[PDB]
Amino acid sequence: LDKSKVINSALELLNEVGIEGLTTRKLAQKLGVEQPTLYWHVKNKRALLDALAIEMHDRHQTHYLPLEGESWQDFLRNFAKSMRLALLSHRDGAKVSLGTRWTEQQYETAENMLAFLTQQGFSLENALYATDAVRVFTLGAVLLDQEQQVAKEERETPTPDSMPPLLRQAWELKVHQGAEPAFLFGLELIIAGLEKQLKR
Amino acid sequence: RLDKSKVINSALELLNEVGIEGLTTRKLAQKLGVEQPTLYWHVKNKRALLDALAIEMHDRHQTHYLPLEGESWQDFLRNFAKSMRLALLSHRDGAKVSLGTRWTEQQYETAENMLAFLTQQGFSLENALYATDAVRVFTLGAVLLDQEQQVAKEERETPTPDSMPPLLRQAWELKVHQGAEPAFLFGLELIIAGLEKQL
Repeated sequence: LDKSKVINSALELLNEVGIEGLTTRKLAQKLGVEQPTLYWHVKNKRALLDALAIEMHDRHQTHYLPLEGESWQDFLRNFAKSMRLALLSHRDGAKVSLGTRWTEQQYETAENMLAFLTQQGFSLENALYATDAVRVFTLGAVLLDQEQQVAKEERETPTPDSMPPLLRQAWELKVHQGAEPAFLFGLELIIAGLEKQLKR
Repeated sequence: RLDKSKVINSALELLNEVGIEGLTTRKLAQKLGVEQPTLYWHVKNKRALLDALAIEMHDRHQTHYLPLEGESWQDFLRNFAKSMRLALLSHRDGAKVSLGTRWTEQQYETAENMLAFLTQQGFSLENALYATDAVRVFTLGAVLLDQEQQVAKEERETPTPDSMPPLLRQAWELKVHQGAEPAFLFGLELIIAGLEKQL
């Protein structure tokens, strides 16, 4: 039993039962091993969630650092876009990420992210709030997305015809578009707000 | 007899006691001293209860869906965001409850006037829709994040601040001492500012 086997098995389990269903007990049972053997790999549900989130961001290369020559705008754009995929990678992927924080091992990454932004002329405070603005919007979009998927299968489906015109057009927009353009537009609002902030 | 009014008040109280994961129509029946069939009429299942809960929450905290006479659209969206946030914070797991809702038919008039108001300011319907959704998901995400992080720190060892590098240390300091509101108001302002440019 190696860590990577635990995590891969845990991710399949997350798909099977979702975040609320997930327990070390079930992961032990899935792995075909005893409780105490698993414990050294993951001591409790929280550690299990932490490791799952590390794996998802790692596997889908969430873009925490700028590439050479990348503007700060493109950087934030790619942080959001890649984080979005990573969270979408798995059932309740956003809920699993929601509670994480930088590990010690990622402190250098975390510091480079802030240094990069402060080198553009942002104060530290603004660089933080910029980072969180994008994280929060991205977590929120996908939490909204993943929850509505589930809520849809649990209530009457609404009639287009009962809806007033502007509401009905907005319903239509979303089926014409899917979720991607709404997310891109929100993301641009933040960048453009950030651009004004950076002038001041 | 059981009126819908008591069902939802009891439900709001139960939500505070056991949170969203412990909420079931069964426990709600039990708390009311009624059988599951008697409750069925008011609330068919868990989803309908969550939906009835979110409407009530946003109603009693007077979430700002409609403009005050003369209010700019910037202020409208600011009051929408802030008031929404108020309602989510006023109830245990309020944002989780709110997360999976949509407009009901009773709210269609509100919902339509909201879009009508934004289009009269010169936003296309498309932009009006995305504007509101942007504000809504940013708000939901800000509260859900902040809640989850406090729960999480309880379930984890506590990191030594001094083991953090400088800039990250300062970011942590700002967060612990300022609370959650400044990040929220800052992100809200980036969105308004982005929306100004679009128009």
